[PDB]
Amino acid sequence: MSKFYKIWMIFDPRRVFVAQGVFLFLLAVMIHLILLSTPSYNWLEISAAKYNRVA
Amino acid sequence: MSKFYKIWMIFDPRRVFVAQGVFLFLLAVMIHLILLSTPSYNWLEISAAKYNRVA
Amino acid sequence: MSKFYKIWMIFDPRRVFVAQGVFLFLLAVMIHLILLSTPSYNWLEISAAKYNRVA
Amino acid sequence: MSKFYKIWMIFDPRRVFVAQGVFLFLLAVMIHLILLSTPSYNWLEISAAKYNRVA
Amino acid sequence: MSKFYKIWMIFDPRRVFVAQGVFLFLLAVMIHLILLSTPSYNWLEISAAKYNRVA
Amino acid sequence: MSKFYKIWMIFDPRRVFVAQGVFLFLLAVMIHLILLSTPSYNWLEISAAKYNRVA
Amino acid sequence: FYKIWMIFDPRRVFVAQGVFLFLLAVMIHLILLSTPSYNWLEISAAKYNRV
Amino acid sequence: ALLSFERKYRVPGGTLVGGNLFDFWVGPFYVGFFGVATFFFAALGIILIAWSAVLQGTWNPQLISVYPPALEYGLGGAPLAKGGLWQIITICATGAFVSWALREVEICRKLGIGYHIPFAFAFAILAYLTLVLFRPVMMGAWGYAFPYGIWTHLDWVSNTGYTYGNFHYNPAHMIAISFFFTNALALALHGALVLSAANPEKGKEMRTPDHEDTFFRDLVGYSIGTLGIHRLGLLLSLSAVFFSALCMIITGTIWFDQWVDWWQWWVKLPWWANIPGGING
Amino acid sequence: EVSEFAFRLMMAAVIFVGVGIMFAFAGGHWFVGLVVGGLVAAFFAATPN
Amino acid sequence: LGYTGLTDEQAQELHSVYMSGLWLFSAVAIVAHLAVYIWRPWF
Amino acid sequence: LGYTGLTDEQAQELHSVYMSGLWLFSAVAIVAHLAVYIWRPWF
Amino acid sequence: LGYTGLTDEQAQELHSVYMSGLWLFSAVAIVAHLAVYIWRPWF
Amino acid sequence: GYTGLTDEQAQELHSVYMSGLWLFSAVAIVAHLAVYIWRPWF
Amino acid sequence: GYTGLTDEQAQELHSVYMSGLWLFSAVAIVAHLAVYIWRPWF
Amino acid sequence: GYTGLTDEQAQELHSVYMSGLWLFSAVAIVAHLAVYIWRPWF
Amino acid sequence: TDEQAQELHSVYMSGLWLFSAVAIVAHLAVYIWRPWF
Amino acid sequence: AEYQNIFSQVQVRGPADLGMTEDVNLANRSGVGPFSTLLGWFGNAQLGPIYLGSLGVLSLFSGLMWFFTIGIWFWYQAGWNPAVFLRDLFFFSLEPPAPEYGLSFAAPLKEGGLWLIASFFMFVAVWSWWGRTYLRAQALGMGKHTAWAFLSAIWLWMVLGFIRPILMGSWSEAVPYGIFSHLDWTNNFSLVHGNLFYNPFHGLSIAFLYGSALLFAMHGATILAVSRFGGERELEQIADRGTAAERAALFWRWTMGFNATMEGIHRWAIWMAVLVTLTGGIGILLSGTVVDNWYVWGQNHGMAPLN
Ligand code: BCL
Ligand code: BCL
Ligand SMILES: CC[C@H]1c2cc3[nH]c4c(c3C)C(=O)[C@H](C(=O)OC)c4c3nc(cc4[nH]c(cc(n2)[C@@H]1C)c(C(C)=O)c4C)[C@@H](C)[C@@H]3CCC(=O)OC/C=C(\C)CCC[C@H](C)CCC[C@H](C)CCCC(C)C
Ligand SMILES: CC[C@H]1c2cc3[nH]c4c(c3C)C(=O)[C@H](C(=O)OC)c4c3nc(cc4[nH]c(cc(n2)[C@@H]1C)c(C(C)=O)c4C)[C@@H](C)[C@@H]3CCC(=O)OC/C=C(\C)CCC[C@H](C)CCC[C@H](C)CCCC(C)C
Ligand SMILES: COC1=C(OC)C(=O)C(C/C=C(\C)CC/C=C(\C)CC/C=C(\C)CC/C=C(\C)CC/C=C(\C)CC/C=C(\C)CC/C=C(\C)CC/C=C(\C)CC/C=C(\C)CCC=C(C)C)=C(C)C1=O
Ligand SMILES: CCCCCCCCCCCCCCCC(=O)OC[C@H](CO[C@H]1O[C@H](CS(=O)(=O)O)[C@@H](O)[C@H](O)[C@H]1O)OC(=O)CCCCCCCCCCCCCCC
Ligand SMILES: COC(C)(C)CCC/C(C)=C/C=C/C(C)=C/C=C/C(C)=C/C=C/C=C(C)/C=C/C=C(\C)CC/C=C(\C)CCC=C(C)C
Ligand SMILES: COC(C)(C)CCC/C(C)=C/C=C/C(C)=C/C=C/C(C)=C/C=C/C=C(C)/C=C/C=C(\C)CC/C=C(\C)CCC=C(C)C
Ligand SMILES: COC(C)(C)CCC/C(C)=C/C=C/C(C)=C/C=C/C(C)=C/C=C/C=C(C)/C=C/C=C(\C)CC/C=C(\C)CCC=C(C)C
Ligand SMILES: COC(C)(C)CCC/C(C)=C/C=C/C(C)=C/C=C/C(C)=C/C=C/C=C(C)/C=C/C=C(\C)CC/C=C(\C)CCC=C(C)C
Ligand SMILES: COC(C)(C)CCC/C(C)=C/C=C/C(C)=C/C=C/C(C)=C/C=C/C=C(C)/C=C/C=C(\C)CC/C=C(\C)CCC=C(C)C
Ligand SMILES: COC(C)(C)CCC/C(C)=C/C=C/C(C)=C/C=C/C(C)=C/C=C\C=C(C)\C=C\C=C(/C)CC/C=C(\C)CCC=C(C)C
Ligand SMILES: [Fe+3]
Repeated sequence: MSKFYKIWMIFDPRRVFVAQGVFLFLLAVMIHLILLSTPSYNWLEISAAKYNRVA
Repeated sequence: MSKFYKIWMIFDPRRVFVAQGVFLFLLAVMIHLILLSTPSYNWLEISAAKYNRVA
Repeated sequence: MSKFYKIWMIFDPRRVFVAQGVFLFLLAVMIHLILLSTPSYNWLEISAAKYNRVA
Repeated sequence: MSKFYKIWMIFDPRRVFVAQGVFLFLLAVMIHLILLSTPSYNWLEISAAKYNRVA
Repeated sequence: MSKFYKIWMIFDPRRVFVAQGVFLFLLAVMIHLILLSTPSYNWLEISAAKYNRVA
Repeated sequence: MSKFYKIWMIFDPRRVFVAQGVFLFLLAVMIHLILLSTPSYNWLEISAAKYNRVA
Repeated sequence: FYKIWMIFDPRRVFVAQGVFLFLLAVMIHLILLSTPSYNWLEISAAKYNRV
Repeated sequence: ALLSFERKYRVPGGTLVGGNLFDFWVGPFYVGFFGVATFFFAALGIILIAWSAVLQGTWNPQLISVYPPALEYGLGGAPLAKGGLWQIITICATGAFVSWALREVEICRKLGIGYHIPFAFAFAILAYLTLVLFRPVMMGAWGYAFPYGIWTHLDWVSNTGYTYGNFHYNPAHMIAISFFFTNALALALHGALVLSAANPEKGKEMRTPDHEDTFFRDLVGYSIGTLGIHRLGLLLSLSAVFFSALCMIITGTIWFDQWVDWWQWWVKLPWWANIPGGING
Repeated sequence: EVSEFAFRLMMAAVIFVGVGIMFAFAGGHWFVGLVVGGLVAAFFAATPN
Repeated sequence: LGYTGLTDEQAQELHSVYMSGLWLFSAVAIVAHLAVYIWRPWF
Repeated sequence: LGYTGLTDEQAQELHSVYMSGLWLFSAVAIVAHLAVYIWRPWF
Repeated sequence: LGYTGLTDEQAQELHSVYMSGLWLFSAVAIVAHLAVYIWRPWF
Repeated sequence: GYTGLTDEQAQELHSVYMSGLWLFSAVAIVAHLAVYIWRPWF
Repeated sequence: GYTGLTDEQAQELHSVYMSGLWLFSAVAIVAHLAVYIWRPWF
Repeated sequence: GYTGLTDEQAQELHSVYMSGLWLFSAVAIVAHLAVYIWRPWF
Repeated sequence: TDEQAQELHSVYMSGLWLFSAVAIVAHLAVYIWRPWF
Repeated sequence: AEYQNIFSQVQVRGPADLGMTEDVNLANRSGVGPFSTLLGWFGNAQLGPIYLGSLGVLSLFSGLMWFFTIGIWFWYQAGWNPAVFLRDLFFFSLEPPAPEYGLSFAAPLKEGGLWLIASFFMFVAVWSWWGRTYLRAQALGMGKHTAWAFLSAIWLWMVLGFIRPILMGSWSEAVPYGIFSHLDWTNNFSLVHGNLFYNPFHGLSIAFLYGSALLFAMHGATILAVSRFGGERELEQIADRGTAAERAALFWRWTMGFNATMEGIHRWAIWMAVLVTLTGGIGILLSGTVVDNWYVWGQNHGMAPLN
């Protein structure tokens, strides 16, 4: 738990930083798209009903 | 946190600023197009109904 | 804000003026095309109705 | 604004005059195309009704 | 048990940690997708029923 | 049976250990997929009935 | 027949044997599973009235 | 008559059959054993086409058409006027094309060059034999072959294609098209790049292959190189013809329905077949 | 004489068929065979001695 | 000082001519827009 | 002094004219938006 | 230093201009979100 | 080590990285709380 | 030694790898317990 | 031999591998028993 | 080598025998479990 | 069996190669990319560097916006569902305006407005790539053959998406952006115009398309066959004819009775490929504007039998 820092002696931070950056974005977008496609969790279609904007 | 600026020792800021600019613009364009596709949030249609600009 | 001028110490001025010119052109055409594609804001079809021209 | 001329030490007039000459021509043709495609503004077709040369 | 660490004298940890990262992520993705495919475990579809959120 | 250690003189341990790792994963996953393919051992659908989760 | 380990490199010979013998054994199990009469998983479902 | 450098290469030998019996030239053309064979089959096949025009009763070369036997004849012989001429001309075409490849092998031997050219030509022969021989024999009738006629063989392409709906949906046909289009792209680029170096701006020196590498790296960030481009142009051409032959040998032998219906296997994969929305939901 | 790469390709084409039948049976669809048999065999093919 | 190798005075000469060409072009452009508006308003 | 070879003064010279151009372009755009809003509000 | 060639002094100043851009951009984004929310709440 | 970094550099580097991760994790934890309050998934 | 790792380097590096494995696998067990409390599969 | 391993290295590496095989197979045996208690397949 | 091929052939044969023994058990066991002749 | 020179036996890697300078504005050229050992078996291993500059940025940004505009329409047609997006990926389609809208820009965004927006970004991307292909040659003092060759492909593409829709009077004549939908368009085009096989310029275009596979097979096989004499170094064979060029010439002269040169075979190559899309573009431009039924036109011009 203390020695974890030695991982940066193994991997070039440039590569790791870009790789985790792309990973987090593509994961986050995937989840939001799963939610927008889920009718019980699409916040845009929820608030449309809650405020009777459907008319 | 105070050492975050040492990122510019790792990445050429010309490449980061170019990459960040196109990331932000594509993200913003996608969100606006999502809302225009969303009937309850298409501001161009909302005003059209508010002012009877069709029929 | 007083040191935003240091952008020109890191980016070549021609590349910036070209990249920003290119951007503003494509954006401006896109919005005019979005409005022509919007029945309530197409100024040519609006005036055609307003003056009983063929529309 | 009084130093808008300073651009010519940055950009070559041969490049700029050609690039702008191509741009303005295509913009002009694009607009005449848009209007000729619009029945309310096709000046040849308007004249056909105004002088009853049609039929 | 005492000698399993000699695996690092055989496999270079860079290649191991990349291969392990891919392996573990894709395995987690398999299991969550199997559960989302499973009516008794699709947590979003379960929550929808439990809170009456559909129709 | 004592001389089975001789295998490591002939086959490179890296190129064997990779082959074993891939092999064991494939065999395990194949069996789990076969078990899920039979209702007799699909532990998700056994559980669904047992706990009355779809009714 | 011990000449054969001189005739062909035993690395190639074991790569052949190990994979082929596994794929033969697999093939035998997978055909038996396609039978009604010897599929053990689906016979056991009958004995213990599981399905 | 000779090219000014040609004489030093006109040595004896390299013939596969016939030794020196046919090891001579006729103008520019090398003869050899297979040159005799080639000319015989070529002349016979051409002359039987002209005779088929007499039987058909047209002299317009665009209407001349030699049809294969009807399906009632199976793989047996037909009357000459009613499919039997097509069968002999198919023998002559095969004899001519194969003899021509073998004559190229002899010319390769006499010049000491690699055999890449006759090997590449053998792919075209196999695509021909797929359409006139292997697939008709699989389907059981010479009438599934195409007719020898400038426009009537396009009717065969049309009628064969529309038997399976839109033929664009044959997945091997899609791959063949991708190689055909990519080959034509690469031939345009390769011709242009070599010419742009040998023919620079007026007054400039000839450019080097370093400029050729530089132009494409500047343009697209990669350059396959002088040797890579000729490997690519060969393999793109041969891949196009391999996947063309493959797309037809499966058509009407293992696939019978509308090719568009094949693509439903992806749509109906069970993890997403039922998910609402999209085009297929 | 069969090269190491040749022997690799010769043997990879076996694994392709074998792993393919294994996973087409296990995954219940021939596409699972084709994907897994493709990945495993191509990995084997790419790594000759 | 600069990329093109124009002098600061050559820049001013060329700019003074360029701007005059722009003003002559846009002057005609206004007259055309006003004429079309008088002929057939688009608003 | 930076990557570009421009000095700290050249970078201030060019920035002063860039902002002169930005503020003019955005001022005209602001006027264009206000005219269109008065003509035909989108809110 | 590091991998680029920027120093500690150079990087620590550049970062302050970058963050001045971040907060300014973010502040306008907050105003935009709040204005849209007051106009049309999405929760 | 095959990044060439001294140990001192790797310790320095890790302190910044983890402080970023703690900040990112904190925002995520609040975001899940707000969404769970708004609309529980359990 | 194919990787060039000395015995002390391998005995060090393994200790940190194991520390991460135990941490990760522990968190996984907590997750399994919670989801079992939510919805037992066995 | 093709790998250049000493008799020491070949016997050492084998003894570690065999402890891997035994440990893996021992847990597998237990995993089978755990399921056999629940649902015998004969 | 010729002597190394003697050694390997013995080892491979001893394993090849050891595998055979397990199948000679397993067919008997499955014949007991559900005879197929 | 012998070596055929189709894959390399040994790879050597030197330093990175930065390439010629000439009048290239070297500030606009990137660093060199990584080497690929996989590509090195077939061609060069080095990736990069690449030249950007002004027409580069214009082309890459407009091309990104074209691609992004189609992608978002596909994500919308998928209903934002990442599974449906991958199921129906080849079935999504951004269709042009409906016929009633003619050439007017008044079509709604869902009924063809996004197709015009997408098509505008494609127009700028392709034409700015053409000027980039001209100027990269100019900076190296090379001939403009590559830019004039690319203009022949642009001609067909312009006919398909721009010129013929204008001459037919509606954007509904243009090609939809989609994998199967441009195939459905291609099939439907031939049916509406009465079998495109009987278009003589479609016949010509196919002759040059087959000829391009014929000729590149011949040329690629020829150069590999003489590569044992350094025949792949074609510019030095043009400047200083070696035995490679003579053996290549005598193979074809003895085979078919005539031959090319090392410079002149690349003129056959460029024209064989250029004529594909030149004659193609004419054949499409005539379809519907001049001939609405090519089979009946074929009957009147002695290439199909009369009824
Ligand atoms: C009704 C049918 C019966 C039954 C009837 C039989 C019968 C009858 C027999 C078996 C046999 C076996 N069955 Mg069965 N079987 C049943 C159900 C199962 C189930 C299950 C999920 O239900 C499983 C997992 C098994 C598994 C097994 C294996 C233990 C064994 C075959 C091994 C083999 O050929 O390996 C492959 C063989 C090889 C030589 C290759 C080894 C591996 C290769 C080399 C891959 C790489 C390894 C890696 C690199 C390590 C290298 C080592 C080096 C020395 C370093 N059975 C049911 C209950 N089973 C057979 C047996 O006992 O064989 C001995 C047999 O005859
Ligand atoms: C049922 C279908 C119809 C049919 C309908 C059509 C139609 C319709 C057309 C053709 C056309 C063609 N047909 Mg036909 N065709 C049929 C039967 C055939 C058969 C056959 C064996 O039966 C063959 C071999 C052909 C062959 C051909 C080609 C000769 C020709 C296309 C040339 C070309 O290069 O296009 C491919 C090249 C292009 C489209 C040019 C592209 C250039 C642009 C600039 C590229 C931009 C790239 C973009 C920005 C993406 C960039 C990505 C990068 C990664 C950055 N057809 C039948 C009868 N055919 C075309 C033609 O010319 O007809 C005369 C045409 O329009
Ligand atoms: C495999 C990749 C491509 C390829 C390669 C290729 N072709 C080749 C070569 C190579 C490498 C040669 O070396 C060889 C050659 O010498 O080229 C000049 C050849 C060649 N490719 C030819 C043509 C050709 N290649 C084609 C295609 C292709 N060739 C492929 C796309 C096509 C078509 C339609 O796609 C044609 C028409 C010739 C120029 C030549 C072979 C010449 C030959 O065989 O000569 C001996 C025969 C004669 C002179 C006449 C024979 C007459 C017949 C006996 C009677 C006619 C029968 C025929 C069936 C009638 C058809 C009527 C049509 C209207 C249907
Ligand atoms: C003469 C006829 C043949 C022909 C010729 C031909 N084509 C040509 C040329 C020639 C001579 C060129 O010089 C030119 C070329 O450059 O070739 C390498 C080209 C070309 N032919 C092409 C394609 C092509 N040619 C074809 C056909 C043909 N080309 C004919 C067979 C076909 C088909 C269907 O048959 C296709 C698809 C291209 C490879 C190229 C033209 C490239 C072009 O115009 O591109 C415009 C688009 C872009 C520049 C970018 C698109 C988007 C990318 C994803 C980039 C994104 C970058 C961005 C910064 C990313 C940011 C991401 C953020 C999230 C971070
Ligand atoms: C790098 O650079 C390279 C070059 O170069 C340096 C090149 O060039 C080329 C080649 C490429 C080009 C030049 C580009 C142009 C070519 C194409 C685009 C491809 C298409 C080509 C064609 C359409 C031409 C095809 C020509 C054919 C098919 C041949 C036509 C001629 C005949 C039918 C006759 C052939 C002659 C034969 C077989 C032998 C004849 C003689 C006998 C049989 C012996 C009998 C005769 C006698 C004994 C005595 C004489 C009697 C006579 C004459 C009559 C009586 C004979 C009887 C038998 C009765 C390439 C690729 C290249 O990579
Ligand atoms: C010392 C030597 C002793 C030799 C002893 C005698 C051996 C004779 C047997 C030879 C065995 C192999 C024959 C081929 C296979 C077979 O059984 O076929 C029998 C079928 C008959 O099928 C018939 O029956 C078919 C069904 S079936 O196959 O019977 O099930 C049916 O589909 C078809 O319509 C019908 O016609 O006929 C053929 O397949 C046709 C052979 C064609 C050969 C000449 C081709 C000429 C036409 C133009 C093409 C030219 C190509 C030129 C290439 C260079
Ligand atoms: C779609 O999902 C399903 C429905 C299928 C469910 C399953 C999905 C699934 C399997 C999800 C898995 C998610 C995982 C594995 C997430 C992991 C996330 C990680 C690894 C996040 C890490 C974030 C780290 C951050 C934000 C770090 C930032 C660091 C910063 C800002 C500082 C960087 C350091 C420096 C600048 C160094 C300076 C010092 C020197 C010496 C130069
Ligand atoms: C689908 O989505 C929608 C389209 C609906 C919404 C998208 C929303 C979105 C993401 C918008 C983004 C907007 C942004 C980021 C806009 C930024 C604008 C800026 C920074 C504009 C700056 C403009 C500056 C100008 C025009 C001028 C500079 C002038 C200078 C430097 C002086 C020198 C120039 C000359 C002397 C001119 C010479 C003459 C010519 C012709 C070049
Ligand atoms: C509808 O929603 C979806 C379905 C699409 C889901 C979307 C959910 C999702 C995953 C969203 C993700 C959003 C993310 C990750 C956004 C991140 C935004 C960031 C990182 C923004 C950063 C902005 C920074 C700015 C504006 C900085 C500007 C800096 C400037 C102007 C100055 C630059 C510095 C200098 C000039 C240096 C000068 C000094 C020297 C010494 C040279
Ligand atoms: C439906 O059922 C299924 C089909 C899904 C059944 C699937 C059945 C199946 C085959 C499952 C297989 C599961 C397996 C094999 C799982 C294995 C998991 C493992 C081994 C996980 C290991 C994780 C290790 C971790 C998280 C280690 C982290 C290490 C860290 C953080 C330390 C890094 C730093 C250093 C080593 C320091 C470097 C030192 C120096 C000296 C430079
Ligand atoms: C009906 O269903 C089916 C079709 C599946 C029926 C069954 C089909 C069938 C034929 C199944 C066959 C199964 C077989 C062949 C299973 C074999 C399993 C094996 C080979 C298991 C072996 C496991 C070995 C392990 C886990 C070894 C681990 C070794 C370790 C951890 C240490 C490695 C050594 C070192 C690190 C030391 C290095 C030393 C030095 C000096 C550097
Ligand atoms: C992963 O998700 C992301 C969103 C990140 C990316 C998704 C990327 C994706 C799925 C992209 C899909 C792209 C596809 C399938 C593209 C297909 C393109 C095809 C097959 C095109 C075929 C033919 C196109 C032609 C012939 C187009 C010609 C266009 C011309 C000539 C331009 C003419 C210009 C106009 C009509 C516009 C006139 C307008 C004005 C203002 C004058
Ligand atoms: Fe060449």
